[PDB]
Amino acid sequence: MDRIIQSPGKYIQGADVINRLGEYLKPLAERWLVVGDKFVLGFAQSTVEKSFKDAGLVVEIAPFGGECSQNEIDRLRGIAETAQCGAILGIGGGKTLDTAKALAHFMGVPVAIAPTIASTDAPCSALSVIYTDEGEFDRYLLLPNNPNMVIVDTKIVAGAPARLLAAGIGDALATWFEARACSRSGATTMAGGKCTQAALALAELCYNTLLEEGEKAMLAAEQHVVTPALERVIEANTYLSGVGFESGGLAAAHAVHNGLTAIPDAHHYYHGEKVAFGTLTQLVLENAPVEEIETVAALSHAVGLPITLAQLDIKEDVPAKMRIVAEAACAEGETIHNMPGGATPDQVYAALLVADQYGQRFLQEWE
Amino acid sequence: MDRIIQSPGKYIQGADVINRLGEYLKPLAERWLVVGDKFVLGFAQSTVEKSFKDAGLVVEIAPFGGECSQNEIDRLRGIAETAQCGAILGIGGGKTLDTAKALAHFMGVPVAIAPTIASTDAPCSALSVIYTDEGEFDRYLLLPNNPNMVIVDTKIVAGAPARLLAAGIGDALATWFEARACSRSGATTMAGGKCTQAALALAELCYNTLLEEGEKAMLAAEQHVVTPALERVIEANTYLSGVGFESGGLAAAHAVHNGLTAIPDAHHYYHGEKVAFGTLTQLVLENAPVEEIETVAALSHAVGLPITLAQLDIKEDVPAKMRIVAEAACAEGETIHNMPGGATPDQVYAALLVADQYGQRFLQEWE
Amino acid sequence: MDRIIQSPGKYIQGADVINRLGEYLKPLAERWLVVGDKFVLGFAQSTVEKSFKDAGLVVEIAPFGGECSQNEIDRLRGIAETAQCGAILGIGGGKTLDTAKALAHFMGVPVAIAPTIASTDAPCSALSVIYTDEGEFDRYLLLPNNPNMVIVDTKIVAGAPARLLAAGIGDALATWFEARACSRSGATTMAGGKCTQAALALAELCYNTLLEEGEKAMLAAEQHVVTPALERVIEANTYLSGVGFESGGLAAAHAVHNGLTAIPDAHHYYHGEKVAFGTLTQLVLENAPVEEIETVAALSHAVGLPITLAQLDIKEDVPAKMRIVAEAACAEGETIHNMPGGATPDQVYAALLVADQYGQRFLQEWE
Amino acid sequence: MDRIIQSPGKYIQGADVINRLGEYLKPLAERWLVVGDKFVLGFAQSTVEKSFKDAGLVVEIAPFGGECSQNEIDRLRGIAETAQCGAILGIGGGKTLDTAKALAHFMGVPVAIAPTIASTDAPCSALSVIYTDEGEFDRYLLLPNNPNMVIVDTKIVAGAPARLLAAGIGDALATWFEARACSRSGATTMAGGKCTQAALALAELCYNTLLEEGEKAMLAAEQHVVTPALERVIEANTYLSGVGFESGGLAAAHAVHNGLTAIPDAHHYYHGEKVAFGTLTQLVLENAPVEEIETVAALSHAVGLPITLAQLDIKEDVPAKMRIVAEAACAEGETIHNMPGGATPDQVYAALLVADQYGQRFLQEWE
Ligand SMILES: NC(=O)c1ccc[n+]([C@@H]2O[C@H](COP(=O)([O-])OP(=O)(O)OC[C@H]3O[C@@H](n4cnc5c(N)ncnc54)[C@H](O)[C@@H]3O)[C@@H](O)[C@H]2O)c1
Ligand SMILES: NC(=O)c1ccc[n+]([C@@H]2O[C@H](COP(=O)([O-])OP(=O)(O)OC[C@H]3O[C@@H](n4cnc5c(N)ncnc54)[C@H](O)[C@@H]3O)[C@@H](O)[C@H]2O)c1
Ligand SMILES: NC(=O)c1ccc[n+]([C@@H]2O[C@H](COP(=O)([O-])OP(=O)(O)OC[C@H]3O[C@@H](n4cnc5c(N)ncnc54)[C@H](O)[C@@H]3O)[C@@H](O)[C@H]2O)c1
Ligand SMILES: NC(=O)c1ccc[n+]([C@@H]2O[C@H](COP(=O)([O-])OP(=O)(O)OC[C@H]3O[C@@H](n4cnc5c(N)ncnc54)[C@H](O)[C@@H]3O)[C@@H](O)[C@H]2O)c1
Ligand SMILES: [Zn+2]
Ligand SMILES: [Zn+2]
Ligand SMILES: [Zn+2]
Ligand SMILES: [Zn+2]
Repeated sequence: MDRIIQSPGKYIQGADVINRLGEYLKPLAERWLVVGDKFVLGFAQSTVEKSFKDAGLVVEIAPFGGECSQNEIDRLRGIAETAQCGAILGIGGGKTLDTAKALAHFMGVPVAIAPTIASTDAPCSALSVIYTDEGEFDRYLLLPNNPNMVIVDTKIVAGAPARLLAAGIGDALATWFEARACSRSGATTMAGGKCTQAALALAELCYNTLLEEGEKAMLAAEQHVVTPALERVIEANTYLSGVGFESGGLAAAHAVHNGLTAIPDAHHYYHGEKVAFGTLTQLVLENAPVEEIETVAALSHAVGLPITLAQLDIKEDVPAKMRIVAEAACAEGETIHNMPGGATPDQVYAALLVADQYGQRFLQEWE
Repeated sequence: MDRIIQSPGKYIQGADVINRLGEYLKPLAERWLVVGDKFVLGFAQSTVEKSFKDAGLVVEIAPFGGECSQNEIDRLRGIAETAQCGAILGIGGGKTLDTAKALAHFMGVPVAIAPTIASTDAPCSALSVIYTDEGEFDRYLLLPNNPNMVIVDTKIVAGAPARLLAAGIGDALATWFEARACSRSGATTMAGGKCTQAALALAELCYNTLLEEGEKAMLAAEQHVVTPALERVIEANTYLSGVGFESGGLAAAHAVHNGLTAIPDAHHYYHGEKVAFGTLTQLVLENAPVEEIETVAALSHAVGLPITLAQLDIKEDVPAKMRIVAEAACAEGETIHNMPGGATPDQVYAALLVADQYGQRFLQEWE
Repeated sequence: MDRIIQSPGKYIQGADVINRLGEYLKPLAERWLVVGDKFVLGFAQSTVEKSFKDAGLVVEIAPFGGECSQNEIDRLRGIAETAQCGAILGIGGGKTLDTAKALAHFMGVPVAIAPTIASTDAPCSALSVIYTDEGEFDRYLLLPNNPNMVIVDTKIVAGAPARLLAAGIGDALATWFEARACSRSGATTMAGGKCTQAALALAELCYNTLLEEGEKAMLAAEQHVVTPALERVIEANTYLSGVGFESGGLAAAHAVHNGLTAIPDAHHYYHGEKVAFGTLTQLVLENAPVEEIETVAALSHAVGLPITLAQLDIKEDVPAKMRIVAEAACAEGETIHNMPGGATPDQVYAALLVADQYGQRFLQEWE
Repeated sequence: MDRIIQSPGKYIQGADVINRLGEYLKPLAERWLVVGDKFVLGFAQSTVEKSFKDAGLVVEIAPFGGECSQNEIDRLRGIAETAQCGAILGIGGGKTLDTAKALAHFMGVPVAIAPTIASTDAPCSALSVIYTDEGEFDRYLLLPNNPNMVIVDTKIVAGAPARLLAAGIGDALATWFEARACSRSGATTMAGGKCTQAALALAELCYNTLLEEGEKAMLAAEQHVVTPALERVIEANTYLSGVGFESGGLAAAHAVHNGLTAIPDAHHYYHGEKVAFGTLTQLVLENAPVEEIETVAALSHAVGLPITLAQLDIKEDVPAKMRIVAEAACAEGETIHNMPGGATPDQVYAALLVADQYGQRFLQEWE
């Protein structure tokens, strides 16, 4: 059928670009409401306000509650009405960004996205994941537009905890294997149709950038400084992974991620950290060669991602819990049905236990 | 400074996609003005309407004058003000598309771009080339946004003259070499920043797609049928070349194309046909390896593109005419100054003669 | 679902093996009915008998009508009921072999299959193609068992017309590409399940054997002598192609062969000769790489197979005739729907014209 | 001379295929006698009975004594006479399967084979190894037919002890080296003639599957779950190794296995475990390169097969015992005389001691 690729209108990435934030956003609107992560506003609220004033823009700043829920969106909807703003700017982690994306949709206004961490591939997608206020998944809000603008300050990302970059590496590492599985299967992407070559090249470029730059970027992240290797991983975690998954496709790795969230032991781990184990589960599922699986496990271990179930705090009742993961991952409408030939709950259970076994062997041969 | 990539919000490509125009174009507006090429409007008007009505959309069709001129925009600006429309749809060639992009800019509405040929990389770009009502260059209108939607019907493109697909191959064949020259020089792109890895990967994917699919697609273009090879070249000619030139940068190949427009002998050749010789000029200017020039010259000849000055109808007063081309190619603000180490008119003049000699040698050794 | 491979119980191949027929065929039965091609029976009847008698077996020989038709089976069903035989032996071509397989099915006895030509992959398969007594297709009789024994005399095959060995090369050349397309799609084979690794390895060994031995075997076929190269192609044409198509699956190449049978222009061409062009059609349909198409086209031409529509006597009303071929190739239940992503009549029609254009280009550049 | 390949009529392999056992066996006969391994019947007798009843079949189940002896066969012959059965189904290990194969031969009925472990290459062969009731080798019973049907439930195999899969890996690992030695020597296979390409491709495919999937399948086997890697090794241990050895050939590895059985220290080790050391003995005998021997020793060690004599409980009187092994392996009619140039008892003794020495060095450089 039709082949579709979606993208944000403009993707900007640079060191200290938060100073130029006002100059970049002025073409979109004059009056702005900023949804900002509390931790980021703690050190950056004055810098953000200066950026808008120096470009002649009017800004109101609303600190973010911490969860992308309908109540938090509805609360900000009223603040936006009173503000009489022409656009929304989200600045913070993926939860802040999805909230600003949903806010601008209900308000009928353009949205700019400013990720302060490269932790997921949320910034560029035309999707908001809605939760309950208790942190349980509620619903997917599919958006008609990608963000108008995505502006990434590589310096601010560098100042964040290095664990949050490794989480982004875990999310982006799955992009190539899941898009490749969808193209082998003829699956429909979230963009609406079949894969293009552009998305598949961006997805594979994501994988090879992480293989080549992942460890060098973690060194810079731990030192909280910007190197070219960090710039490249930030692009791979954001633009490459985002276009790669939305127009390339999702498969078993993220379906397994959803099933791992259902286990309370691993619920509070980061998004990409649970995805990182789903990738190793998929590699068993599709019987990737030994060198491929070792390469993914080595990079995941090198940057500090979980490669065993125990590293997700799953240490007791493992079979009964992996049964719960496998059933949730194979639910109706889940992306595991994009795998070539499909996957039954028995097959996913088998892959979960064997992927865990492989990670256990990797850690032993390491120490 | 900052690295930037731009893109249309949505690129859609498929056979008989004109039937699904209204369903795709619905989330943008309900009232639509169509700027249409007269030849194209003559064979699809019934199809365009039925798709808009069956989707429940108001449509008003306005034949396109044939040239991209302010007078032509102003005429259509009047019909749009009377039409009271919410968005603009351009259906035709690069002239109809640049016109519709400019009309939607001055009207302040979204724009949909439906190319009926893959002849240039105009569809996706955020710029419109304006001309006098006679056909002589006027001004660049650098736009703030890429089109919201680009919708390419591969069956309609297949029915177009095969010469026009070769013209798009000639335009897209420059994408990689100009963007690669810009990253070797650290030049700024039309997006306003340095090259991203995404742009350079899409530009190289363009080059390799033309090498792998170009001759197979010409076979389908001459039969006026659609194959997966023709599908891929259409994508390379439209999305990959469009993002790759705008976000990767231009260099000597297009500066030489502009200089050839100053020679009245080459007026009756399409845009990509002149760019094709400019690419060979650039390959001499940067002293590309013999195997690189032979491969570009071979593909250009294999699809019908000019590889000599005579194939552009330049047979008399070649030195005097090439002096003119070099002077105009080296004008202040031209993209030839993005070459590593720059380029003087004497160096361009030298490359122009030498590349013509190479094309002559190549054609001789082919028979 | 389950992975399945089928095979004849015993495949025997050797020079002058007709002399050892009785000793091989003894453990199956003591009373034997022979369904024999009239031309073949005319030069081996004395040899067939002497081998049966010297092994101590009863034999009764029944000339074959020439077409695989229920009337022809029913006539031989009567002779078998009178013969009071314990097994059936078919000695001849694909028509004599499919007839003997059907006769042994309705009689409920084992069947031995002695191909006197390597022209198709019929000998080993568990199916018989039935026709009307005129020569027009009737029904597929899908059999519960492969033949108990396939015995190929390489010296007899060598004495056959060299055109008929090339025909078998054309049939066997499709085995790899159709089975590979089926595993890429996860389609079910005629064995009733998914592909085994054994079937895919035998199908690929078929392709590589034809590439490595095909032209050497034609030299021996035109001299009507036996070499190890001719020995290998006979095995590739009979066992490898037989197991590889039945247990690996069919795709567009054979669906196109069936569509060509609907064109009376190509009636006077053998089975493998039509399949040869169907393989090139499939290679265009799946957009195989240029080197893959050139290698298949080169081998097909090097042994005398059709690579253009004109070489199948299709020279007038080519578009109208190709519309018919595509419609029949896309009929409900045809194997073209095993292609990855399926195939519409418009896509098949496009591949049919484009592959004809490629064959024309290939023949031009060969002189 | 003649080139022959034998095969079972149908080979089926799938997870939980024991439910569909009745549906698959119905075409063969209505009344069935099942020879079943006691351990398997302990957990599966009700599932087997359900499978036959759901397909409308009549079944009697006879638990298996544990040894393939003439007394056990004769006992089951009487049970079959009383049952008035049309076919025999063997379900269990290789000893159960050979017993059902011999039973169906003396009864003159079709046989289906259902291996519950992938421990040897017995299931597909047309051979039953007869023993005395004390477990000593009695005689080879060469059969005129391969099994009509082989049905492998990959789930049941997975539930078995992982040591029994590694035993099958040891048996199958020898297949390529022994068939390759027979083709280099022009030896006659058990099929009756010289090697075909099909058998040699299946034999080499066996080797490369174990090299690529052996360790990944042991992980799944230890977890008692089914992965694609386990499915592939099960096929390699069963169909690939069986056709590979019966139509490819046997050599020194299995002759050494027979000699190792004569030592009471190693008599009770599994069949493939003794074969595994015979392979390392053959590699010394034919002077395989260092990388080849290290690759075989590494895989054998990784899955838990013996690579030293001590790992077969041969720790005292080694020279006097290796003398007994070498003499038995070179007995008249043994397969070691298929080695290129043959092997004398002195040569085999030398290879036994050096292979043991090599394994001792491998284990030291490992710890
Ligand atoms: N819509 C999509 O396509 C998509 C894709 C992936 C994930 N998501 C969503 O993204 C969310 C996860 O995002 P996340 O993992 O970034 O979580 P998050 O938004 O909660 O941020 C993680 C933590 O990092 C902290 N942080 C942010 N910026 C910082 C900085 N500069 N310095 C220090 N600390 C900083 C925040 O305070 C927060 O506690 C989930 O809701 C998930 O569903 C959406
Ligand atoms: N803005 C940019 O980035 C950019 C880039 C490249 C070129 N351009 C501009 O694009 C223009 C070149 O456009 P062009 O070369 O496509 O010429 P064009 O727009 O004049 O089209 C060429 C011809 O093709 C015909 N045609 C179109 N669709 C057809 C179909 N389906 N069947 C048959 N005929 C069909 C048209 O009627 C026209 O006569 C120039 O103005 C150039 O400056 C702009
Ligand atoms: N069942 C299957 O899987 C399968 C597969 C492919 C084809 N088929 C069927 O097989 C048939 C095609 O058979 P074919 O192409 O072999 O044609 P054919 O059986 O008519 O044989 C072709 C000619 O070769 C002659 N011939 C045979 N042996 C000879 C010898 N030693 N010397 C000289 N001449 C000899 C025969 O007399 C005959 O005239 C078709 O009915 C087709 O449908 C079936
Ligand atoms: N005929 C041939 O071509 C050929 C080839 C190789 C070996 N063989 C013969 O095969 C025999 C060896 O077979 P084997 O090694 O399988 O021995 P086996 O048949 O005794 O089975 C091994 C053990 O595995 C157990 N077992 C079987 N299925 C099980 C399951 N699902 N779960 C748990 N335990 C299970 C059995 O109870 C048994 O104790 C020997 O007699 C050898 O001569 C014959
Ligand atoms: Zn994710
Ligand atoms: Zn251009
Ligand atoms: Zn065929
Ligand atoms: Zn064995």
